[PDB]
Amino acid sequence: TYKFVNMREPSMDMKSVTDRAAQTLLWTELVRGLGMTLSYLFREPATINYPFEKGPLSPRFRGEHALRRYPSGEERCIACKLCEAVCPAQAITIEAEPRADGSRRTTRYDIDMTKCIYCGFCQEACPVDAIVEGPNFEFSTETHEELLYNKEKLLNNGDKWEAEIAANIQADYLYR
Amino acid sequence: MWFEILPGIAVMAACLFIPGMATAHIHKFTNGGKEKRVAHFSYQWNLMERDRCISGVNRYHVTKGLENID
Amino acid sequence: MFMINILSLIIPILLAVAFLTLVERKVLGYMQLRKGPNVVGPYGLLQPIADALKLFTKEPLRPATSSISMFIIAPILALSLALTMWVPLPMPYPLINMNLGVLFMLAMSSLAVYSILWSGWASNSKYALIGALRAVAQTISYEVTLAIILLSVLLMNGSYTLSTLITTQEHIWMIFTSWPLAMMWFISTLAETNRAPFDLTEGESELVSGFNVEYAAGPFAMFFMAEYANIIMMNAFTAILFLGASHDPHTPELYTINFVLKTLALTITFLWIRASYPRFRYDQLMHLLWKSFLPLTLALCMWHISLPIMTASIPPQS
Amino acid sequence: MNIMLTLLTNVTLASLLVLIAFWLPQLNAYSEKTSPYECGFDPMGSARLPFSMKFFLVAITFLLFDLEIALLLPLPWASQTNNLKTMLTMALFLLILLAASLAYEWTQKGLEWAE
Amino acid sequence: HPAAHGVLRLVMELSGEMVRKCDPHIGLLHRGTEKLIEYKTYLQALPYFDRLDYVSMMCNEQAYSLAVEKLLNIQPPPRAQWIRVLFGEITRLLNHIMAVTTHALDIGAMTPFFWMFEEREKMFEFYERVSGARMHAAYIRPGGVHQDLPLGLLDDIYEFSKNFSFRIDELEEMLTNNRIWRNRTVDIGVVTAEDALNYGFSGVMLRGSGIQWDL
Amino acid sequence: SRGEYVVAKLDDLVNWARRSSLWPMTFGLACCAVEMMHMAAPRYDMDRFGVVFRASPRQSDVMIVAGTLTNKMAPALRKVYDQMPEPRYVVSMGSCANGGGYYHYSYSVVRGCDRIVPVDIYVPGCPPTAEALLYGILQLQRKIKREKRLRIWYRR
Amino acid sequence: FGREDRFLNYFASMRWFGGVPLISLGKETVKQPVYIVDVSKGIINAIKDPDAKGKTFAFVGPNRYLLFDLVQYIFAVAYRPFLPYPLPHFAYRWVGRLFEVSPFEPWTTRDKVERVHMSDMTLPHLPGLEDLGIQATPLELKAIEVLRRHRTYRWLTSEMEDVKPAKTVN
Amino acid sequence: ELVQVLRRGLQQVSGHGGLRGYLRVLFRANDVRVGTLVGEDKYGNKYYEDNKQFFGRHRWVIYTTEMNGRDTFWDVDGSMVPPEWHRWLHCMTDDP
Ligand SMILES: COC1=C(OC)C(=O)C(C/C=C(\C)CC/C=C(\C)CC/C=C(\C)CC/C=C(\C)CC/C=C(\C)CC/C=C(\C)CC/C=C(\C)CC/C=C(/C)CC/C=C(\C)CCC=C(C)C)=C(C)C1=O
Ligand SMILES: CCCCCCCCCCCCCCCCCC(=O)OC[C@H](COP(=O)([O-])OCC[N+](C)(C)C)OC(=O)CCCCCCCCCCCCCCCCC
Ligand SMILES: CCCCCCCCCCCCCCCCCC(=O)OC[C@H](COP(=O)([O-])OCC[N+](C)(C)C)OC(=O)CCCCCCCCCCCCCCCCC
Ligand SMILES: CCCCCCCCCCCCCCCCCC(=O)OC[C@H](COP(=O)([O-])OCC[N+](C)(C)C)OC(=O)CCCCCCCCCCCCCCCCC
Ligand SMILES: CCCCCCCCCCCCCCCCCC(=O)OC[C@H](COP(=O)([O-])OCC[N+](C)(C)C)OC(=O)CCCCCCCCCCCCCCCCC
Ligand SMILES: CCCCCCCCCCCCCCCCC[C@@H](O)O[C@H](CO[C@H](O)CCCCCCCCCCCCCCC)COP(=O)(O)OCC[N+](C)(C)C
Ligand SMILES: CCCCCCCCCCCCCCCCC[C@@H](O)O[C@H](CO[C@H](O)CCCCCCCCCCCCCCC)COP(=O)(O)OCC[N+](C)(C)C
Ligand SMILES: CCCCCCCC/C=C/CCCCCCCC(=O)OC[C@H](COP(=O)(O)OCCN)OC(=O)CCCCCCC/C=C/CCCCCCCC
Ligand SMILES: CCCCCCCC/C=C\CCCCCCCC(=O)O[C@H](COC(=O)CCCCCCC/C=C/CCCCCCCC)COP(=O)(O)OCCN
Ligand SMILES: CN(C)C(=N)NC(=N)N
Ligand code: SF4
Ligand code: SF4
Ligand code: SF4
Repeated sequence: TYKFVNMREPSMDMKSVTDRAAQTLLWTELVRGLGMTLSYLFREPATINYPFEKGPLSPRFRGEHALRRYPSGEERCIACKLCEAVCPAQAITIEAEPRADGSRRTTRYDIDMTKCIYCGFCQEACPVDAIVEGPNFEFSTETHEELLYNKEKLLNNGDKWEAEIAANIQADYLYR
Repeated sequence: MWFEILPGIAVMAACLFIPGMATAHIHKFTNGGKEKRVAHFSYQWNLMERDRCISGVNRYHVTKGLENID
Repeated sequence: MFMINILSLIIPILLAVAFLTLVERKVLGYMQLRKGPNVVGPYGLLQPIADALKLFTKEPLRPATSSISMFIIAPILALSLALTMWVPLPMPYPLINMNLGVLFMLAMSSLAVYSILWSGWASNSKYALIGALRAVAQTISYEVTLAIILLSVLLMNGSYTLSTLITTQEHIWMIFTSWPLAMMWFISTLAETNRAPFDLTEGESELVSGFNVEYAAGPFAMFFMAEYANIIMMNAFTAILFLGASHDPHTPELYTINFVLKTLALTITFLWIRASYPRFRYDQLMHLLWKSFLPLTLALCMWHISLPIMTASIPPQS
Repeated sequence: MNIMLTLLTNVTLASLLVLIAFWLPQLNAYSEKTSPYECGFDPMGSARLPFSMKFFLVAITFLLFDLEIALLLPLPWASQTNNLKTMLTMALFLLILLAASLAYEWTQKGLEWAE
Repeated sequence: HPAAHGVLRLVMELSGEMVRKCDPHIGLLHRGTEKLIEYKTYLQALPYFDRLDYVSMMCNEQAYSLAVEKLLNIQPPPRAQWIRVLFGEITRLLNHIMAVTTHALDIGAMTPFFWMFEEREKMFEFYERVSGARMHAAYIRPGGVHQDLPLGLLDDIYEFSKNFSFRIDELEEMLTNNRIWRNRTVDIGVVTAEDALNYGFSGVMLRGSGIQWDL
Repeated sequence: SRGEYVVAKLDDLVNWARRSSLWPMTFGLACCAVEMMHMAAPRYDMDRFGVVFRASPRQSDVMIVAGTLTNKMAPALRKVYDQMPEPRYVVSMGSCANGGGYYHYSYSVVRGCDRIVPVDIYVPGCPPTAEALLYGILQLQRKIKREKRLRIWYRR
Repeated sequence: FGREDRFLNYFASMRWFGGVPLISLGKETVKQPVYIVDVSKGIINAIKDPDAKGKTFAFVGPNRYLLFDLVQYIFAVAYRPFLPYPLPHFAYRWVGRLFEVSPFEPWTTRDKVERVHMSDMTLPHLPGLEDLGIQATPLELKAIEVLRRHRTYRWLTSEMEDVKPAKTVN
Repeated sequence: ELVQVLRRGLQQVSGHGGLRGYLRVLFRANDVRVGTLVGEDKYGNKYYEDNKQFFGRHRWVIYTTEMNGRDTFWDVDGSMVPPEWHRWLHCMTDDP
């Protein structure tokens, strides 16, 4: 079905004509708009007091990346390159080799945060929950080179944010 | 809330008080504590000139009366 | 002592202009559900000072194609006339008591038009030229209507002296006498000061900053100060002309307080209108004044010529 | 005298503000910074080329009506005359002729901008 | 230019202020999305569709998902389809708020922009709760949707939808019967139905011309 | 020393005004400009901090490069940057301005606006949230606070 | 000489002080300026040249000009009215001493006046840009880059070949 | 009533520990609201809650005046919050 948005004709009785003439000569709808703006003036503003107040976020939020560890301290990443394969933006670079104890571990794990589109495919494709997109979003830098993270930086991020990362993954892992 | 607009309006009002009050005070200061004489016409100007002449101090606002006629 | 009086008239006006900028930002913020400046100082009280310092410590550039002499003169003319418009205003005592205080206002406003035209032309850019010509059309329409409305209302007064306006409004308000002329006068003052819905000389949506697109740093701040001083001065003139405060010769501070309160009310109404309405098209602005205001203005001028005669209420000449 | 002093004070203050603006800050000028502004691209033509005015007739009518209001301005003093009937007749005559001019132009389409 | 949406170069011939011709110059935001999509796979090409019309993001995602599912010969489940339709309508509300308020801002009104953008902020919160991204969700995918809704989302969407008609009413109080708005918008850019159909217009363009068509 | 103290106080005054009155140019290229609108919106009111959008580059202090810079747009971006009078700052917002972004390996895109203009702050994200952009603006303000132009000049 | 140089801008900014003061009217000074891009290219090639390790080069332009001819050409390219007048050396030194009291960057100094009056030496024994593989760019090809900024709007769009080259002293 | 509003303002003045504390919070936080103290971290940041305020403004933080080795009396970042209070403040959970 459909409806007409503008198809009505005004009534031509003398009362209606006088009302329209009064609206023309006395700016009734203009004063009505003034009243609406005044009502908003006396309402309460919706502004939060940043940086002392922060907007709501969810466990699913995708912010800065991090590399996680098992409770033993061992790295979760096994250098399987599934994140590198799935990355839409080709922002992950990975190189691996057997460790001194024979483990399958990475020697290079880079993420270009200026190429990353923060889509979260890498943490969907990770089979061991190693790479995650943490809750941090305030990490703007002063030089471009500081945004080209490497393995040491990502492990530092994981160590700094592990508590919150663990809590978010616990909250949201039953939807996955 | 909306009452945080008031201090700016208060400052602007305080700024707008200064010109008029200053003009009134300076008018009374330079005219012997009285209103500055309005001379919109030649008659009023001639009255001011005569007041200057009779004062003896070359100031129209120094008013003289019966103690001066006798 | 007169130089001290001139300074006492100038400096408070500039301070009021800065805090009018702050007040407009905060009023618009609260009408738009925001807060406006509240970080720079207590309730954003140092915001105008920060902006003024930034503008006058920034670099001003002269465009390679500009005519430098009239590029510089235009802000000087604008600010000088903005400061000059205040000298005949009685609050309750004018700095300069003129027999024809109203014609002086009209002449100085018509002169202050040319700052926009010369800044737009001397800038030598297409957007500046478009803003200048929008100013030409706007001045055409508002000028004719303003002159007729002032003639009628001052015809209810008896002369062109603003102190005589105070004496006339001793008992009631000219707005109670002549509210239709009051409405048309308010709209014409909006068009004259280039305020929304008539901010067409500097229309950000159509032109990138209009006539002062090429102005930077200090010379831009001078245009801003001139515009806001004109806003306050026109609201002060409207308050004196239509909302007459009571005057006590022995305590003139009461008139000053009443005058300031009425002026602030009208200025905040200007800000309210800017928040509330869209922008006109300048051809529609020309058609509004000529085809709607001018006929009613001429009819009301005839009515207000005839009314004192037919009722034997002709005001005294002095 | 006082008005001359006031005008001198205002002009001097504005000129001092311009002088401070153009001499206090650090200046760096080069041909790209001082180029004319046209939204990021170069202007095709010149800003000094003729710019058609679609309201050329309204401007001439404005000249004539401006001098009409110049005629009308001395009315407040004209109301103090003993010949009130003659004064009222001539005032209404001028206003009616102004209305007639407006009506003639409006009906003959002088108020419509050129296309 | 404020009214050029950032990357439009309109080369206009003006006689005074009358427009003699409009010569749009586009390509200032041409990236090569189609070439890149050729180089990506079907899952890797979905965010490209997120970033095409960055005001109706789940709508672009839905179009891509419908196409890929049609070629794959599969069917999304009913709950996935209902989530898709619900978020398509939420996205339509977001887009229409943006369109109307930006149009009014170009005309000269700004307070409706601010009010309806607070509403847009709440709908962004819904997006972020389902997806983790405020605008580029990448949530609707070929085969259904990526994840399921959290356990308060429907109640919060109900609250928002319950309180939104008043916002539309306040927006209409400032524009619909405003004589300045009507002078600016009435009899401007009139397009006939035959011209719309030949030129290939779709949506509100056709429906304003009077054509009874909706996909 | 007296002169050292005076120049320190003077540049503190000059830096305070510049950091407290920031006037970005209205310059948005792509989806990142919607998050800039939401920073302007009531929830994170930017005008509260003293940050006001101006249309003319001559009256702008900050350029927020928000969106993908293409080869057909790079001359225009450089032109408006040049027409900004000094002191002037650049904040590159989002992946497309920081580096290539999703469009890094493309024939039509400039891999970072820092190839065209000097960038002062880099805000990462696709798009950065309004809070992230606000954090970048405050970081820019703190960077302005550390400028010592008069202190360098006095010892120069 | 280049866009940000002192040389052409020093001579072209003297239009503010009425005429152009020249010592001996600039008839006793011979100068061959060099282009900034040639200088930088030579500096780069000296790094890459393995047989320039412990050497001394002289970077000079192709053409030698008298100072009067050079300044007259500068003003012709800038389209400014050239009104040169003689100024005795002691008076010019006094003027230069006046301008060097500036706390900021001075407009001119006494040593600047001495360097301007001094003729450029001829050192045929030292290697040069040709020896580093650089063909020196004549001033007549790059002067309009620097001096077009100093033109007025009346003359901004004038082309490069519109001004006849100055007389050289070779 | 205006009297109630003024009394609540005076309570806010007295709720921060004298006029000096009120001015300090006004100048370094631009707000003078008073809420219950949820807790305090090891760096000195204090965390307050007020459920009567609308969502978004019901939790806030007063940053410390010295974190690590930086004098943070005026320059306060949004990144000064440790991750647990970061989660609490951004409302990813209801449990402090
Ligand atoms: C490009 O796409 C995009 C869009 O699409 C275009 C968008 O929409 C958006 C989203 C953005 C929006 C929707 C923004 C739209 C919002 C609006 C249109 C409304 C917002 C409000 C404004 C724009 C208002 C702007 C106002 C401004 C900037 C004014 C600020 C300027 C000033 C304050 C400077 C002028 C004032 C001055 C110079 C003050 C001077 C005062 C003096 C000199 C007085 C002092 C005088 C003296 C003599 C000093 C001495 C005094 C003494 C000694 C007295 C002291 C004595 C004592 C006793 C104290 C985005 C992100 C986008 O990307
Ligand atoms: C010492 C000062 C030296 C510099 C002076 C510079 C003056 C420049 C303007 C000259 C013309 C105006 C003054 C004329 C002489 C005084 C007239 C007089 O006595 O008036 C009394 C009259 C008195 O008003 P009255 O009408 O009530 O007079 C009758 C009542 N009695 C007789 C009792 C006084 O003043 C006026 O009427 C005011 C009229 C002012 C008209 C000004 C016109 C020119 C405006 C130029 C604006 C320039 C702006 C700056 C531009 C800068 C650009 C870079
Ligand atoms: C079609 C409708 C036409 C309506 C026409 C009237 C529009 C009036 C618009 C008023 C705008 C005011 C803006 C500034 C506010 C300042 C506030 C302030 O200081 O107020 C204190 C001020 C007091 O300061 P005051 O001294 O200025 O007031 C008296 C001024 N005298 C006596 C010198 C004229 O006003 C009052 O308290 C009284 C105001 C009215 C004074 C006039 C006499 C009484 C008239 C009564 C009959 C009214 C009939 C119409 C009523 C209904 C109209 C719809
Ligand atoms: C509000 C309206 C009226 C406004 C009036 C003025 C408001 C501001 C007052 C404080 C200004 C403080 C000085 C800022 C100067 C500009 C900074 C600058 O260019 O720095 C870069 C330059 C850097 O120089 P440099 O030599 O290092 O740089 C060489 C060039 N580059 C950059 C290419 C390497 O600073 C200077 O040159 C310093 C000059 C001296 C600074 C102090 C002198 C002014 C003192 C002002 C006192 C107040 C009274 C006089 C002023 C007028 C008011 C009456
Ligand atoms: C023209 C106006 C006259 C009336 C003035 C009334 C008072 C004005 C009060 C406002 C002052 C505004 C300036 C504020 C900034 C303060 C710094 C300043 O002014 O710096 C200026 C300039 C600054 O040079 P600058 O151009 O490098 O400054 C840029 C600004 N800084 C660096 C501060 C950021 O200072 C000087 O010039 C002083 C150094 C010595 C110069 C000696 C010049 C000699 C005279 C000139 C002509 C010589 C040839 C004559 C030929 C014919 C002879 C017969
Ligand atoms: C009828 C009565 C006359 C009325 C006249 C009206 C004039 C109004 C003038 C403006 C008044 C309002 C502005 C001042 C309010 C804020 C003052 C104070 O709260 O601000 C403090 C700062 O004080 C300001 O400096 C006060 C400035 C007052 C002078 C400016 C107002 C007039 C503008 C033009 C002045 C020109 C002359 C220059 C005078 C210095 C900030 O506190 P804090 O966060 O802790 O700063 C610490 C930083 N430290 C540690 C480095 C110091
Ligand atoms: C309009 C006419 C003006 C004419 C010119 C007169 C100028 C009048 C002087 C104006 C002074 C304004 C003072 C500003 C007070 C600064 C407020 C305080 O907050 O600043 C702190 C200190 O700032 C600087 O350290 C000092 C700036 C002010 C001191 C300037 C020097 C003293 C001014 C006197 C002039 C100098 C002359 C000295 C002798 C030559 C830093 O705080 P900030 O980080 O931002 O706030 C962030 C917001 N938070 C808190 C919520 C996070
Ligand atoms: C005073 C006017 C007479 C002067 C005659 C001079 C020579 C003729 C040159 C023309 C000048 C006057 C032209 C005015 C009328 C021309 C316009 C016209 O034709 O129509 C008038 C137009 C009618 O509308 P439509 O034609 O239907 O168009 C609408 C279509 N939908 O409206 C009018 O009638 C306005 C006419 C003038 C308005 C003033 C009326 C004057 C009445 C007062 C009496 C004047 C007596 C003068 C002495 C005054 C003593 C107090
Ligand atoms: C006893 C006999 C007495 C004889 C006198 C009788 C007169 C009383 C009755 C007549 C009075 C009529 C009022 C006169 C003003 C009418 C102006 C007008 O023409 O109305 C509008 C024009 O006015 C406007 O449109 C206003 C646009 C700008 C509005 C933006 C600001 C207005 C909102 C602020 C309210 C202003 C309040 C004024 C306060 C004044 C304080 C001093 C008509 O134009 P259109 O609708 O476009 O159609 C005409 C062609 N079809
Ligand atoms: C730049 N963008 C994305 C806009 N929507 N711009 C606009 N002026 N409406
Ligand atoms: S979030 Fe997406 S673009 Fe970023 S590294 Fe992970 S897969 Fe690549
Ligand atoms: S998908 Fe996970 S385990 Fe595999 S290489 Fe990437 S981060 Fe390592
Ligand atoms: S970084 Fe992401 S959100 Fe920003 S312009 Fe590029 S694609 Fe759009």
